[PDB]
Amino acid sequence: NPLVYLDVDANGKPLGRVVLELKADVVPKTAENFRALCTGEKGFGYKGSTFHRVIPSFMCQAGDFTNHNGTGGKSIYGSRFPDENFTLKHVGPGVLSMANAGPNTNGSQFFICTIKTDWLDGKHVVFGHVIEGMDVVKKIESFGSKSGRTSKKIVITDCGQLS
Repeated sequence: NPLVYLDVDANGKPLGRVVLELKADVVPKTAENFRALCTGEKGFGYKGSTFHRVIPSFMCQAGDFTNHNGTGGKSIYGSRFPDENFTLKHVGPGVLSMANAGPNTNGSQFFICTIKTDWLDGKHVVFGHVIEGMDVVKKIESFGSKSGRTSKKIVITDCGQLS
């Protein structure tokens, strides 16, 4: 399975690196979309964009590199893409899953859970998990709020593929 990284800062101060394993063995199409958006190999992707909605005891959401507010993004497939499967569950902190606006509306937005979000099982496609840097995710979470507005600007300053 591919390993990818997000290097994250808050108001220009590095928080550290999040390493994500992408479950290409279970959701290859969804994993590949995220992988390519981390490398930027199609000319666009996550680098320089933000965690735009962060809610403590819920999740940290990112990937809206077009509108920066939870309405945008772009997949590698030329359109919103179907939910590949709902095999993997939102079992706990560190789960990596696709944001959406209903069934079969995957783009580029994604989230990292900070709790078991079992009420999202069967609604959002889980496709990976944090293997290093959960403490960075907890730091991101600490800048969240009830509304999801962040108290510092949380930026993916670099991202890419490790292996």
